[PDB]
Amino acid sequence: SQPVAITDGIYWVGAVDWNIRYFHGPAFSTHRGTTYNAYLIVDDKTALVDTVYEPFKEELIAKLKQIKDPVKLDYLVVNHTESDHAGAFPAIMELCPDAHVLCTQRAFDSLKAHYSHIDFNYTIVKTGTSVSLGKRSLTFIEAPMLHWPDSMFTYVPEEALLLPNDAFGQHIATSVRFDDQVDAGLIMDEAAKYYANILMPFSNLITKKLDEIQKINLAIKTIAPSHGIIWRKDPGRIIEAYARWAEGQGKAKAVIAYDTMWLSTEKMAHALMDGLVAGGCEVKLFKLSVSDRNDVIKEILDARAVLVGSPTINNDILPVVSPLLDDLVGLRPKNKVGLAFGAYGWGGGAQKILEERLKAAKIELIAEPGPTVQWVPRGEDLQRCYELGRKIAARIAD
Amino acid sequence: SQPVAITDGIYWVGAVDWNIRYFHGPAFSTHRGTTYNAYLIVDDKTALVDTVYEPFKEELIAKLKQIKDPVKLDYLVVNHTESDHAGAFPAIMELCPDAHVLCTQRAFDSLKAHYSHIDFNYTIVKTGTSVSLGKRSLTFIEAPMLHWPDSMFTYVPEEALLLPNDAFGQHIATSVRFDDQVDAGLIMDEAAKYYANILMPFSNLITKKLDEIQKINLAIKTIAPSHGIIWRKDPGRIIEAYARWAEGQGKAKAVIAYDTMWLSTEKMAHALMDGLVAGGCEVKLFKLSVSDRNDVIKEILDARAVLVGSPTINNDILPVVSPLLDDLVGLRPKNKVGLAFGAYGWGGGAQKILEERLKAAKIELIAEPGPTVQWVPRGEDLQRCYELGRKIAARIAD
Ligand SMILES: Cc1cc2nc3c(=O)[nH]c(=O)nc-3n(C[C@H](O)[C@H](O)[C@H](O)COP(=O)(O)O)c2cc1C
Ligand SMILES: Cc1cc2nc3c(=O)[nH]c(=O)nc-3n(C[C@H](O)[C@H](O)[C@H](O)COP(=O)(O)O)c2cc1C
Ligand SMILES: [Zn+2]
Ligand SMILES: [Zn+2]
Ligand SMILES: [Zn+2]
Ligand SMILES: [Zn+2]
Ligand SMILES: [Zn+2]
Ligand SMILES: [Zn+2]
Ligand SMILES: [Zn+2]
Ligand SMILES: [Zn+2]
Repeated sequence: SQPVAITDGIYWVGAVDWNIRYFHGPAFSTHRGTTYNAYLIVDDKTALVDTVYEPFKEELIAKLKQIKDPVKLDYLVVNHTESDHAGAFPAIMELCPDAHVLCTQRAFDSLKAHYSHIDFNYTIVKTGTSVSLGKRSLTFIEAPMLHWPDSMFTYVPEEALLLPNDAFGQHIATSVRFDDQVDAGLIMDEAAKYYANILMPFSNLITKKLDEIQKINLAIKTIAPSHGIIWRKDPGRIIEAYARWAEGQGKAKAVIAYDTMWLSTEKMAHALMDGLVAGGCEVKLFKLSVSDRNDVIKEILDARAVLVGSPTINNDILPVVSPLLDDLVGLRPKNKVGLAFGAYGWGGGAQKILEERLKAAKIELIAEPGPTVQWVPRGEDLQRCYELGRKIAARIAD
Repeated sequence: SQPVAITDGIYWVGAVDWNIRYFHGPAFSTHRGTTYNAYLIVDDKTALVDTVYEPFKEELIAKLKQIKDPVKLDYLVVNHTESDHAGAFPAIMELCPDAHVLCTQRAFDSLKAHYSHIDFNYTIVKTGTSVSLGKRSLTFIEAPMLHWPDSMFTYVPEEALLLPNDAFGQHIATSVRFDDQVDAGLIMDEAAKYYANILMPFSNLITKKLDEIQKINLAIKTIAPSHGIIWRKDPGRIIEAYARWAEGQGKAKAVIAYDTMWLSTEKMAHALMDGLVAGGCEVKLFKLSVSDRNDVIKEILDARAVLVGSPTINNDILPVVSPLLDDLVGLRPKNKVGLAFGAYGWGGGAQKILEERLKAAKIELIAEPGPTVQWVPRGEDLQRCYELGRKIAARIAD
């Protein structure tokens, strides 16, 4: 209910969404909810950075009024037009029709598309343009595809405060607002789940953007994302983390995702695992119909190997395995080795689909025609799987 | 615990599985459990038709012993070798090593593969062969791919009793054993869910098999499947039902499955529905992340149209939609008209994948380049969808 000061004149005025469990419709699971962060910069001219998910507009406005009641608002920065950030746009614009919109070109187009019965003063911004608010100013950095075509970061030079919007965020609901009030390991784990399921496809753009910011030699003292905790005590950790994850070097770890109807594919999954562990590799084993797809993807971010298994039903793969595959193809895991495996009763069929989808995900198969068994595995079948796991381990080496 | 008499000398000695909720691993959902039916025919020579899911072997044996204890068993018929029917094979074989196995060739192969440290006296049966037990006898009917390559039905002429194994079964747990002790509508609905998720791919084989049984002019007074209730009062209903379902004529019904992240694809789904209802069609609308895939498939059995929608995320379809698509490709719905639809933000990508998978399922698209919208639908976009639903309705005619 109460706004939170990041520093004098700069306040957090977002909303905490405790009960949300799924974001992007079904796409992302938020075991602990999330927050919609919006920032108010007070000065000779006051600016509001981003808004809030429509169902929480009241909270935004209520918090704005607690800072100054007849909400002033000279500028309204729109870093991103998804809906969790621009949903309260109409309400804000209705509250301050004179507010001046600062956004990218693609942003402006999206804004007219999603709302379009709303007129407003504006100025298309580009990397480098800067508006003054008086004592402080806000300069912009375009971030195309750093999630969306309209993405962009807002920087406040006078404070060395970066407002990346989605980048560097984590989906987690807390009544506490800063990284120094939360467990280091838990918040970094949420940050990894976030990156892995949303930013993985743009890892190359992440490094480029990190370098650009590196060259310009931007002084970042605090990072305030649009979701989750604000990195005020140690922005370096999250920046180094993004660099490591975007580089994609990985860790001597392997993730095995699979499912079975009668356990054969499972026994193969187990043999593969034993080989991988014997080869000195950490293994995470996921039976898909009982695991969370987003938690599996999070593990794959650091993995150097991805093994996916499934029996064949009606000449196709088991439907529970489909989500993970179509999700990998779209997420485009970087620098990963893989293997497909599974049982069958007569003609087979799942192995081709598995390898097809794994290659479409640009995952290099450690073996054309991966392990396959008819009905049940026998001693040598499991031995071969064990050797294969040992082979993958040798390659993931480290 | 107690065996149940179907008629003197013929007993049900299966097991009821009340707490099972997922069969075939993740594949089939059993909201109300299931049963594993096994039958004991007592005569000069006693025969046991099928066994039970391994975890319930003790129930089988306990029931056998209540009929006659030293378990006699001269013949052991194995109509099907999946594990829910042949899992207690070892235990039975160890209880009566002299038991004579009567099965198909493919069955025999499967049996040696799944067990193979178990020897037994046997005789490969073919359609028409018949063994005598004394007063009664059992004749066999091969039923390749009527689920499995090894499938076959067992017929007892003296009683006009058919023991189809999986065919005509329903996954439902009850303490009551016969169709006349259960609600006609509820049991027929379970039977439909069963057929749609398992037998749909073999509808052509179903009618051929039904005709062969028709020509031979077999007298069927009772049908005892390997799962669910025994059709003792009205086998005709279930046989007529299978005929109608296998035919695939359908009903003037349309099923719309989809999901969204921000509601645009949903608004399209709605428009399409209004057109279909206006055109005099019954509609079932399923938001996939909140519906049971097996229940959706069940509705498609009767439907003449299948509309699938999805936005595009990372140039791909939404992962929750993948299961239904890979499941339709394998199930091969017969004589269905379809359409793919969905929103997108810039490049799109889901529409291609949807149409590709829909065609792979041999579902005739009522429009290559199905309804697609960028960002949000506008008045004419919804009008167009409405017209399309109107068009499909016209074709689904009736
Ligand atoms: C409903 C059902 C459908 C099946 N369809 C096929 C099929 O089209 N092709 C095949 O080669 N095997 C098929 N099978 C056999 C399985 O692939 C085989 O039993 C395998 O051993 C099971 O693997 P799992 O123990 O890892 O679950 C099918 C089995 C079931 C129960
Ligand atoms: C994480 C995320 C990833 C996206 N990826 C793409 C993409 O690759 N291509 C595209 O054309 N649109 C993409 N979009 C935009 C959606 O397809 C678009 O917003 C659509 O309107 C959402 O449909 P809906 O309202 O039915 O959920 C993406 C949106 C989100 C939130
Ligand atoms: Zn409050
Ligand atoms: Zn509201
Ligand atoms: Zn106007
Ligand atoms: Zn082990
Ligand atoms: Zn009992
Ligand atoms: Zn047991
Ligand atoms: Zn042995
Ligand atoms: Zn309506």
